[PDB]
Amino acid sequence: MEEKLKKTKIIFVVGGPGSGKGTQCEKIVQKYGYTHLSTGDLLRSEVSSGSARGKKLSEIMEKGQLVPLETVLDMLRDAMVAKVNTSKGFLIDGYPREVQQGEEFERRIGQPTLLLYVDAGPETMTQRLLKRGETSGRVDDNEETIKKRLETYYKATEPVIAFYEKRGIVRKVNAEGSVDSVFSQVCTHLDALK
Repeated sequence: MEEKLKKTKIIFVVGGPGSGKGTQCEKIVQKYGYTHLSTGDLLRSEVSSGSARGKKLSEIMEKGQLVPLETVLDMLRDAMVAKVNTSKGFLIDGYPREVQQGEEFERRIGQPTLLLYVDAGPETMTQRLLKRGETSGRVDDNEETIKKRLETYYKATEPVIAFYEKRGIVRKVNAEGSVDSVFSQVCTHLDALK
């Protein structure tokens, strides 16, 4: 598992809803053949049971809502051991935004070798993201909450990223919307991902 990781690279890409990490983080494993780890399927294995867990998390992974490290980093490790044997690098998509969720990760998955932080504007993203409520149902369906919320995770994120800055592995990307523009930064990180 980690034994291979000590020499192998790993990527946990973080970001927000409507940012565009789900696009970039995929085409990477699809076009580059890089190993793919999604919290969607990683956690999926759990929800499959159909228990109260599959009731709550199953959707949390759909809308990309708050995922609990308990089920996230746990199945991620299970999903990690999958190819470390021949996997030179992993691509995780939809990673938490707080160290509380980061602490155990390094305990199950391994160590921070690379992280892609897909960033999105406050108002810009707020347009394609928050307005989603009309077709789904955002937090409060109003940019105000968007604001009061923007700082909730931003704070919780400062330490996470920071701790990853320690290893100089974090790699932020400007994805305030279209995946095309952001494709310019994320790519530069996939070339140096080593």
